Amino acid sequence: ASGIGTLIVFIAMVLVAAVAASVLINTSGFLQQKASTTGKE
Amino acid sequence: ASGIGTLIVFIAMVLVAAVAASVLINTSGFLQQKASTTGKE
Amino acid sequence: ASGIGTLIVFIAMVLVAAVAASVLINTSGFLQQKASTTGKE
Amino acid sequence: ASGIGTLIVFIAMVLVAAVAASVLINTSGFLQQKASTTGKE
Amino acid sequence: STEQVASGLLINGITGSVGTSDVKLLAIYLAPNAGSSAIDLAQTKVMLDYNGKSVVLGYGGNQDMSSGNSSVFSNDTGATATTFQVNILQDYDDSAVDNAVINKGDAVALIVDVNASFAGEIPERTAISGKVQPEFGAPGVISFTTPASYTTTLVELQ
Amino acid sequence: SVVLGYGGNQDMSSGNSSVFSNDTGATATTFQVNILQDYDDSAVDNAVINKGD
Repeated sequence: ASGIGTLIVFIAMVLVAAVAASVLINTSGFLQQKASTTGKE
Repeated sequence: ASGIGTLIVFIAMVLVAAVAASVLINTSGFLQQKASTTGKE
Repeated sequence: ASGIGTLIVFIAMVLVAAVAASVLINTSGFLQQKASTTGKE
Repeated sequence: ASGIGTLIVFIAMVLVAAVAASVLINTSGFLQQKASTTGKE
Repeated sequence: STEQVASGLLINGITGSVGTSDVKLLAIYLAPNAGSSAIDLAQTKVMLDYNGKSVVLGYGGNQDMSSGNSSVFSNDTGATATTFQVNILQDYDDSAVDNAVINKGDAVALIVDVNASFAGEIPERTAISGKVQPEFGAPGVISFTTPASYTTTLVELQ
Repeated sequence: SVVLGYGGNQDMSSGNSSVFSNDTGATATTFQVNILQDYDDSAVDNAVINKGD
């Protein structure tokens, strides 16, 4: 009856984890390709 | 249920750390091989 | 639930980075315009 | 999260390096063209 | 926030004109720093400080495409007294001919009139500061402490 | 105060003489370019100076 503890927390935190990770991965390429040109220009 | 604290932060910061390190390693060879020729020319 | 790891560190370090950079940029103009006049006077 | 160590220091020191170099390059032409005329006059 | 720390604005030479009794026109050369994205000259304002007068300027509705011609102090200098005027010296991909956008590598001069904006003159042995704040970048600082003698009709200042 | 620009006339005088006697009639708002030395002919067209011209 009350054994649905995975549907409350597990799937939601997996999706929020994927979102909060995909922010940090995709926010780095802009700054690395902006900082790489600056030194050799 | 809420013990997925590694998937949020750990893998993402390892990848961002590798990216931010690979910028600093690869940005130095150009300037060292440009500065080494300048003195002895 | 615990996927708010960006609000803790990311925005705060971006703002502290901008402050610590804006110190170093704005502290140089005074000394360059004081040192440039000294030689040719 | 804390892998933004390049935006703090790298770009700022590159710009301060360019400023502190452009002082030393541009401060020499005045004194060389003042010292070159003095001997042959 | 990366665009604010990246951009800039670099002053590289200031000249002035004379010829009646005292200096009354200033010409300022200008070039963007080599990390700036897009400096927009429609919203950049110049401050000057002299004789208890702090003066704020704005953009004026007159420009020129003098890329090839000569005599900088002899074309379209009659729309002054509260604004500055813009001349173009170099533009490859013609991105600054209309609507005032400087890309990476242009050269733009500014002309400001002094007699009709300060209501007077600018004598020798003075010291004036000022800033050329862009929209979001970092300003370039002005210092043109005047020489003790005026000799020719075109004197260098910085 | 006079600002100049590039003019559409040049020469490949690497071997000849009399600098003031060849193709000096396209002036009055621009400058003119002559080449005195170029090994790997990188400045003969489209005006690129490498290390040593």
